[PDB]
Amino acid sequence: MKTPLTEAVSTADSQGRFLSSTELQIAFGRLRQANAGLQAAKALTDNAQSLVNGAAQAVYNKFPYTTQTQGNNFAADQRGKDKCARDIGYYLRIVTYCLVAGGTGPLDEYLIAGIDEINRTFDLSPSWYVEALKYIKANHGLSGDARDEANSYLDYAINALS
Amino acid sequence: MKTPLTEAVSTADSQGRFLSSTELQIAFGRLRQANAGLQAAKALTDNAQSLVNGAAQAVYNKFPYTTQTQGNNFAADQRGKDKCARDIGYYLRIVTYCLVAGGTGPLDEYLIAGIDEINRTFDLSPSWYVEALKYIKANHGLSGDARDEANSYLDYAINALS
Amino acid sequence: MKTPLTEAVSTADSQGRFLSSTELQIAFGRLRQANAGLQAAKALTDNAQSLVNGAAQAVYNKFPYTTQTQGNNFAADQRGKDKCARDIGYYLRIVTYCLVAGGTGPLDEYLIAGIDEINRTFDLSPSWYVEALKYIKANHGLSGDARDEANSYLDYAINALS
Amino acid sequence: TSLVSAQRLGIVAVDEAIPLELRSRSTEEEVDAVILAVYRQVLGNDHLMSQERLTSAESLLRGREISVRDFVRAVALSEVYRQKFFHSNPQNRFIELNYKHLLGRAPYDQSEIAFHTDLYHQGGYEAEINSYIDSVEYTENFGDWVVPYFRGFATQRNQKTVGFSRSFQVYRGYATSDRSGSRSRLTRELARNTASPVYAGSTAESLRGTSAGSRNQMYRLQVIQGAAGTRVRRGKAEYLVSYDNLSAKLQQINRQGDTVTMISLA
Amino acid sequence: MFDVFTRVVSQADARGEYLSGSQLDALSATVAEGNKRIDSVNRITGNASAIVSNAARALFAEQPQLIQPGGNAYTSRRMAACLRDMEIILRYVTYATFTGDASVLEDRCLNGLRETYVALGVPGASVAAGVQKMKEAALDIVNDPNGITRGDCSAIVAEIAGYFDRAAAAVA
Amino acid sequence: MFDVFTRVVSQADARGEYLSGSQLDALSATVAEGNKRIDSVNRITGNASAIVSNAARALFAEQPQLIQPGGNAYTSRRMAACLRDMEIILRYVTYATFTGDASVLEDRCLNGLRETYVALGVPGASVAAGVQKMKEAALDIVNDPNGITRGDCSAIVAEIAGYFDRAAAAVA
Amino acid sequence: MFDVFTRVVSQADARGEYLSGSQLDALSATVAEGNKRIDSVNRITGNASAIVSNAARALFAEQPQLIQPGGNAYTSRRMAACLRDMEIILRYVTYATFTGDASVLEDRCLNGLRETYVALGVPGASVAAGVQKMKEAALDIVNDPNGITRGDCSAIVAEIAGYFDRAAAAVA
Amino acid sequence: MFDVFTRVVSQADARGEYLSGSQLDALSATVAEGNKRIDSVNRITGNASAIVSNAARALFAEQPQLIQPGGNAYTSRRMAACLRDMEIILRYVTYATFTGDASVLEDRCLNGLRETYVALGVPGASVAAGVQKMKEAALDIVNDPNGITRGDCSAIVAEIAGYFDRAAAAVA
Amino acid sequence: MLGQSSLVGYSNTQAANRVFVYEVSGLRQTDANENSAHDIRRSGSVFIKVPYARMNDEMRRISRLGGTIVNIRPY
Ligand SMILES: *[C@@H](C)[C@H]1/C(=C/c2[nH]c(/C=C3N=C(/C=C4\NC(=O)C(CC)=C4C)C(C)=C\3CCC(=O)O)c(CCC(=O)O)c2C)NC(=O)[C@@H]1C
Ligand SMILES: *[C@@H](C)[C@H]1/C(=C/c2[nH]c(/C=C3N=C(/C=C4\NC(=O)C(CC)=C4C)C(C)=C\3CCC(=O)O)c(CCC(=O)O)c2C)NC(=O)[C@@H]1C
Ligand SMILES: *[C@@H](C)[C@H]1/C(=C/c2[nH]c(/C=C3N=C(/C=C4\NC(=O)C(CC)=C4C)C(C)=C\3CCC(=O)O)c(CCC(=O)O)c2C)NC(=O)[C@@H]1C
Ligand SMILES: *[C@H](C)[C@H]1/C(=C/c2[nH]c(/C=C3N=C(/C=C4\NC(=O)C(CC)=C4C)C(C)=C\3CCC(=O)O)c(CCC(=O)O)c2C)NC(=O)[C@@H]1C
Ligand SMILES: *[C@H](C)[C@H]1/C(=C/c2[nH]c(/C=C3N=C(/C=C4\NC(=O)C(CC)=C4C)C(C)=C\3CCC(=O)O)c(CCC(=O)O)c2C)NC(=O)[C@@H]1C
Ligand SMILES: *[C@H](C)[C@H]1/C(=C/c2[nH]c(/C=C3N=C(/C=C4\NC(=O)C(CC)=C4C)C(C)=C\3CCC(=O)O)c(CCC(=O)O)c2C)NC(=O)[C@@H]1C
Ligand SMILES: *[C@H](C)[C@H]1/C(=C/c2[nH]c(/C=C3N=C(/C=C4\NC(=O)C(CC)=C4C)C(C)=C\3CCC(=O)O)c(CCC(=O)O)c2C)NC(=O)[C@@H]1C
Ligand SMILES: *[C@H](C)[C@H]1/C(=C/c2[nH]c(/C=C3N=C(/C=C4\NC(=O)C(CC)=C4C)C(C)=C\3CCC(=O)O)c(CCC(=O)O)c2C)NC(=O)[C@@H]1C
Ligand SMILES: *[C@H](C)[C@H]1/C(=C/c2[nH]c(/C=C3N=C(/C=C4\NC(=O)C(CC)=C4C)C(C)=C\3CCC(=O)O)c(CCC(=O)O)c2C)NC(=O)[C@@H]1C
Ligand SMILES: *[C@H](C)[C@H]1/C(=C/c2[nH]c(/C=C3N=C(/C=C4\NC(=O)C(CC)=C4C)C(C)=C\3CCC(=O)O)c(CCC(=O)O)c2C)NC(=O)[C@@H]1C
Ligand SMILES: *[C@H](C)[C@H]1/C(=C/c2[nH]c(/C=C3N=C(/C=C4\NC(=O)C(CC)=C4C)C(C)=C\3CCC(=O)O)c(CCC(=O)O)c2C)NC(=O)[C@@H]1C
Repeated sequence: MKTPLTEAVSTADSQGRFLSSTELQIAFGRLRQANAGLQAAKALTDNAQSLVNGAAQAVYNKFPYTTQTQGNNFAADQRGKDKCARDIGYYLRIVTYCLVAGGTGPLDEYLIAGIDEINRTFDLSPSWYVEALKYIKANHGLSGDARDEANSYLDYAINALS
Repeated sequence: MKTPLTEAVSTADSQGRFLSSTELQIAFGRLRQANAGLQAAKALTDNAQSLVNGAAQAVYNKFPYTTQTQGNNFAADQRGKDKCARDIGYYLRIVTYCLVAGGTGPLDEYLIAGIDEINRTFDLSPSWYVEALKYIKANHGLSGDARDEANSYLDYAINALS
Repeated sequence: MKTPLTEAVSTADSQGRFLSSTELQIAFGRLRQANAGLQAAKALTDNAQSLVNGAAQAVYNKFPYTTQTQGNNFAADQRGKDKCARDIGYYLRIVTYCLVAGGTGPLDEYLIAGIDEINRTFDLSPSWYVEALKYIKANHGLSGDARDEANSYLDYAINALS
Repeated sequence: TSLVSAQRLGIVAVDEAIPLELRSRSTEEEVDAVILAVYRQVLGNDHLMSQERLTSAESLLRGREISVRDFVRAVALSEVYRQKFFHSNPQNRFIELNYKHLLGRAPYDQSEIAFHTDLYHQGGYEAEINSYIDSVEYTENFGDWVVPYFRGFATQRNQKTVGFSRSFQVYRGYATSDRSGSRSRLTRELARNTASPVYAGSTAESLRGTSAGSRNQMYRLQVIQGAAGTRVRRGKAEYLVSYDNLSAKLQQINRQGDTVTMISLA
Repeated sequence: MFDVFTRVVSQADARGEYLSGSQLDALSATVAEGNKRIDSVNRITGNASAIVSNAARALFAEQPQLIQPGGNAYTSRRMAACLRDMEIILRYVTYATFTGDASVLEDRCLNGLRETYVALGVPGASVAAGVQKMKEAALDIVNDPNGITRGDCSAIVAEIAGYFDRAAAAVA
Repeated sequence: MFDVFTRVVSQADARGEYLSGSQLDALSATVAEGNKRIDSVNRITGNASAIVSNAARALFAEQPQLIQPGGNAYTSRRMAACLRDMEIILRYVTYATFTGDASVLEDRCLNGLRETYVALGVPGASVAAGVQKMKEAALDIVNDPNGITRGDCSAIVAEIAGYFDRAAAAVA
Repeated sequence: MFDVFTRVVSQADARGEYLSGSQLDALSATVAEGNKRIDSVNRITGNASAIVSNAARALFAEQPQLIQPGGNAYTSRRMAACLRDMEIILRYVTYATFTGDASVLEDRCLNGLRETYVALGVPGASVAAGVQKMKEAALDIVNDPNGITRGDCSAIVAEIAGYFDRAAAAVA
Repeated sequence: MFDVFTRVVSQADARGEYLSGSQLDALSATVAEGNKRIDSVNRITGNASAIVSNAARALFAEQPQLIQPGGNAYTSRRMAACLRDMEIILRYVTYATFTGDASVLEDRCLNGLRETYVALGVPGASVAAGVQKMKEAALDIVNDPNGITRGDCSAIVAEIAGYFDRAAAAVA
Repeated sequence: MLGQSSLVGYSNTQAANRVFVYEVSGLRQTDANENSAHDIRRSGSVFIKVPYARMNDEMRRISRLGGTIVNIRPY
């Protein structure tokens, strides 16, 4: 997990040292960020269903072929649309987890690790998920710290996919 | 030196990763602590001579045999007192360096690493320097975050010594 | 556990070879040294109590502050004096063990390894034990190969503490 | 070992493994194979995700900037190695994982546990890890260019016999890995300078006939017993019981206060 | 390891659920408690050597057979290992206090400690007595009122006491 | 590991006897069968990705509990590890087909696999179901008469099915 | 490694003097610009893939000889190495921006790069041009006034430009 | 390991007392037979190859199923390994003779050898018979009166026989 | 000439953040490396990049193996 508290304790334990002022400053930055991250998580949670449906519709709009051509990897039928909505919901939910934890650790452990094999084996285009993340970033309606942190997680996922 | 920024960069470089929100939070904590650290360093260096003289006198009073019995490792003569005052000034200066840097890195680099075999080699007891650092803790007159950070570095030196 | 016989076998086994004439000469040297070592150990054992009390008194004389300063690490009370006498007795007994064994192995296993941590965490000065060992050197009354081997062990302990 | 013991112990692939040496002027596929072998053996045969790969370290290996030993050190010091072997493991389990990954053997003595524990406490994870890679054992066995490989199943010079037996406690098979926090199986064996019977591959199974129960499954219960009944004749005991009497054996072992060290299917 | 946040995150992911309102409010309450947590970590860290040395001295005072020849804390190397074990337990207690979760303490320090001790003959009950001595020494240090902003640290003190109890219970 | 020749060689060496006439004729019969064995290996290799992907899709459709949150194929890392297990099992089945002997499966692919799955909590019955799906797909691919010389490949298909069943029974 | 604080700490320790008032005021001014520095680091990190890919595509648009067969960027492995190197240079530039000091970029990425690239047959001029394109993309992205608090970021942009210059001059 | 002196030393240190007069005179007695101990070590070493080879020949003559095809001493690899195990046991017996203590033989060689042989399928009883043959030869060699100073070596012969007995008991 | 990023480790200290190039010659079969599983491939000038914190170990290794340190260059 890539979160400030776990990172600080991991660095100290690897050095076998007690927690010094460096780790205390790490905790202070975590405390300064945590409330904004938490209400961003709640804002994303309360608006989660509409955000996921809108992101799915944006992906379908930018890549219309995903809704017409047959194939297990596309969303032409309701099964594919449900899979697509579930994937975007996964992205949004682990993004909220990142906001709660204060780092990219949820994205790394739950979604990022091995995602290339996933998109290659089931021939899913990562550009679809990039478009979904861009919609979420453009429509989460956050401000200040909360917006910056949520956008950092969304762009982290975007950069991982590209 | 061990600092929040350099440790954040070093652990991000270990994974070949860009700086995510965790490292930004570490930098935010460093920013919160930095002004207090700089003001503490300024306050410590303003009466650094008085602090060093008082610490040396405190060691002499706590350990009178150091100013009386002959020996290379004792301060009976003027040479020993000059060496002792130079050692205390070293401790205080590196503590101010730690306050500026934001971590115990200057202490580890310049003072802590190898101090035990210096003290054993030159037959200098760590308890003398513990008394000096306790005087510096008791007489710097700092308050708030300045005080807490400076005391954390001084206590770090004491714990390494004892 | 460095003794001539164990080291000879350790070297031969690390090279996976049978004991050759080199190891036979190692055993011959051990045989030449062993009787003198045994009389040295017996002479130290019979005179152990006077040596320990005299060494403790010499340490108290050279460092008088140990007998009036209050503290757990000093001998201003009977508890501290008992601890001091016990430590000097440990030194003398392990030196006799080294004389019996023919090497510094007892000192390395039982006393030397970890003594720095002990002297630091319980703020014991290694100079006290150096003076006790110096008294034991000056008052064991050994001659010839007994003296030389016992002095080698006592100087080994002294060099370990300095 | 030879085939006849190798199939029984399930160590045929280890015996036929050939050491991999990065020679000078190696091609791209050779560097690829060396990197794959290092990831397989140093990370204890985990499915390594592409996001966990050391891209810069393997670039330096590719451009011949560093040696195989240096790349092994970089993987061992990496946060991936720390995450899956150090941060969620006890120290004794961690150092036996280090012995398996870096030297290809099981710990020989409890003093080797005392070493790398004091070494950790003084100099951190990096010094503790560098102890293995800079050791004489690593140098004489692997040098700067041979990928480390498991050596516990073969007779080594300056080796204790117990290592071979203890090897089967750290190598659980070819299709195994060191992925799952776990406690060392060698703690009591190392502390008391003992050996445990090898139950590896097909060695653990025992004859059943009509004595096994309804589902024809026997279980071996290795326990440590003392007098709490009848006369105990050995401190170590082995009980072969069917599945249907397994609970009964556990409870009667429990009410006599005997400690179960291992339970396996036989 | 987990911290106070990642524990809730992992449970929620294992359910496929977003953090509820109540969970977010619980984490926000933990965040508002953060400064006192940092103060307690700093105070135990700043007195770590004194805590370990005084507790060890008291333990050897009331259990003389530990330092008696043949005892488990006899010989320099054993005594140094004993002081190291005390310091290790204190360090992982501070780590658990910092993270707000006991996973680092459980995984690195307590997992397999009891069996190691039993295997080696280190008296786990005596280790528990030493841990309890460090417990009250550190709880007096954390609860010391002068030179700090005044306030109620009872919850943090209870959490630190719980970590020290989990360690004590684990070694025995 | 053994191939079809070294298996009888090792048996004969344990007996300390030469290969009899019947064993040499059986080996000659295996050699005359060799071309279709190479076709079966080639056909499985050329369609390995499709076999793995389709079998995984069928397994996760039949057992949606695997891919729902908290399931053992949930999260990208666990899902990718599952896909790798499928590919690895298929690859070792091709190895067994190529060598004509199953020892490569026991020596490497199934050596401690059930222990690994139990330790990690991977459902072995689900792995066996996925292996059965790969078996049916690969047998269909091997038996395809288009674009190949016509002939009877029933013995090699039975042998490949045996390798697949043995892999499934190792984890079931 | 050095950051903006530890650099002046190292000069002062070498001279054996306390930091003067001017040095502390300069560090305070650095602290006052910390929010802008974090914003610049975040913006480059959030657009790293886009910066590297757009710069690489532009670098192959002009100078076509890199991607023609026989060129240094030809074959998939060498193209992947080129892309990797551009991303690595950008990552260390972000590290230098974060620390406020160029030590990380010089010691870990730049020093010895011109010799490695010469001994590999990598064109230093072309990779320097790619670094310039990454510079221009990153500086445009940092100097984007939309969605951020308005202010003067000229100093941090100049520092970033200096880091990009360092990597372009050191690689050519 | 331990030698004859360090064993008494470790026991005395655990008891925390100086070696008594009786123990010191016992060690004086031990160094009085030091020359014969060196002679016995040298005599076994000088004929180690003959001891191992003759004992192996006698063992394979009395137990033909070992060298029979399929036997555990059959094939040159297994045979070489068997001869190596005999030489290793003889070498560690000489080590124990040299040190005057069995710690090297037990700790390094004998511990785990029964389990190792059981796991390998090496017949422990057969190894014990071979070790007994090496014992008989080596005791003849140590007791050879030609070319040596006259004396009573009954104690060292009994000690060497005890080490050989430990080896034979350990393997079976 | 690269490597510094991975050779220096994670001490973070300025003292460990130095690597040096050792030129070694004359690595032959000695009694010290009789049981070496691997074989020596070159006895001419080989270049080994050593971080500061391991300079004590490597030269000892070199000195143990009969290698002649002819030059050491700052990286
Ligand atoms: C040049 C870099 C551009 C610019 C920057 C700018 N930013 C601020 C102020 C803030 N920016 C942040 C940043 C973050 N908050 C978060 O939670 C995250 C993720 C961890 C980040 C990156 C913060 C905390 C502040 C302060 C509060 C605020 O929102 O204002 C300023 C204002 C002055 C200052 O330095 O504080 C400026 C100037 N402005 C531009 O016009 C450039 C394009
Ligand atoms: C069951 C497996 C199917 C089947 C197979 C089959 N194949 C042949 C004949 C040949 N196949 C090959 C193979 C290859 N040639 C190559 O160059 C490559 C790539 C390296 C391959 C895989 C060869 C050499 C032959 C012989 C030439 C020929 O085409 O006849 C047979 C015929 C009998 C034989 O043993 O040769 C058969 C039976 N036939 C089916 O009907 C199954 C669907
Ligand atoms: C029983 C073991 C047999 C036996 C032994 C025996 N040896 C001696 C005397 C000595 N043997 C040696 C040994 C060596 N000298 C060397 O230089 C070498 C090579 C390195 C060796 C092995 C020595 C030095 C002595 C002492 C001098 C001497 O030559 O006598 C004795 C005599 C008593 C004693 O302990 O010294 C004995 C009894 N003798 C037998 O009858 C057994 C067959
Ligand atoms: C939606 C943007 C597009 C789309 C989606 C689609 N996805 C799949 C299949 C899978 N999606 C995943 C992804 C994840 N699983 C996880 O556990 C996580 C991490 C928490 C992620 C991101 C996986 C693993 C699969 C395959 C297994 C499964 O079926 O769940 C499909 C079906 C593919 C198939 O062959 O069955 C589809 C349709 N399709 C579109 O057209 C959209 C543009
Ligand atoms: C004063 C508290 C007591 C005292 C002092 C004393 N110190 C020395 C000599 C040395 N002091 C150091 C320490 C350092 N040098 C460094 O570079 C740093 C880190 C930046 C430190 C802390 C060293 C290395 C020495 C030895 C070499 C030198 O002399 O410079 C002496 C002289 C002892 C001798 O044998 O010459 C003395 C007297 N002694 C007292 O009695 C005071 C109570
Ligand atoms: C609880 C066990 C005790 C206690 C604590 C307490 N602290 C605060 C507030 C603060 N404490 C800090 C801490 C630090 N500042 C630094 O620079 C460092 C070193 C790097 C540390 C450890 C800070 C930043 C604050 C906030 C500002 C302030 O001082 O007020 C409080 C107040 C409530 C709050 O959570 O902020 C309390 C209660 N008080 C006691 O009485 C206990 C003994
Ligand atoms: C006497 C020269 C001076 C002195 C002594 C003193 N020592 C202690 C405490 C300890 N001494 C040891 C040393 C050893 N323990 C061993 O097992 C061995 C190896 C076999 C040695 C050398 C240890 C470990 C301690 C601490 C634990 C214990 O109390 O036994 C003290 C008391 C310190 C305390 O805090 O209790 C004292 C007083 N004091 C003087 O003033 C003399 C000059
Ligand atoms: C997929 C059908 C099912 C599934 C699989 C799954 N497996 C693992 C982990 C491992 N798989 C292996 C297997 C092998 N590794 C090899 O080298 C060999 C060849 C000889 C084999 C057969 C191993 C050793 C592991 C250990 C961990 C590792 O990363 O390598 C996992 C991961 C579990 C986890 O991450 O905790 C999974 C998910 N899971 C299902 O639900 C499917 C039924
Ligand atoms: C892209 C803009 C240009 C280009 C690049 C290119 N580079 C290489 C090879 C290497 N690059 C490096 C550099 C690094 N590796 C690291 O880990 C780091 C950080 C410490 C750096 C700076 C190295 C070491 C190599 C060699 C190893 C490897 O090849 O991966 C290549 C490949 C050269 C070859 O294959 O022979 C290429 C293509 N090429 C261009 O044409 C662009 C101008
Ligand atoms: C002191 C209060 C008591 C005591 C302690 C003691 N412990 C050991 C040995 C070990 N302790 C540990 C535990 C850890 N090591 C680690 O690195 C970690 C953190 C990750 C832990 C929790 C281990 C693993 C050992 C064994 C290895 C070693 O020897 O260091 C000893 C030594 C036992 C021996 O030498 O045989 C001792 C003395 N002993 C007492 O009597 C006190 C009650
Ligand atoms: C010969 C009298 C009998 C016999 C022997 C035999 N042993 C093995 C294999 C091994 N022997 C050992 C033993 C040791 N290795 C060491 O390093 C030490 C000293 C510390 C000892 C005592 C080990 C560990 C093995 C296994 C590893 C290896 O073979 O290198 C074999 C080979 C078994 C096989 O199947 O390969 C044999 C044949 N066999 C007999 O039948 C004789 C009665």
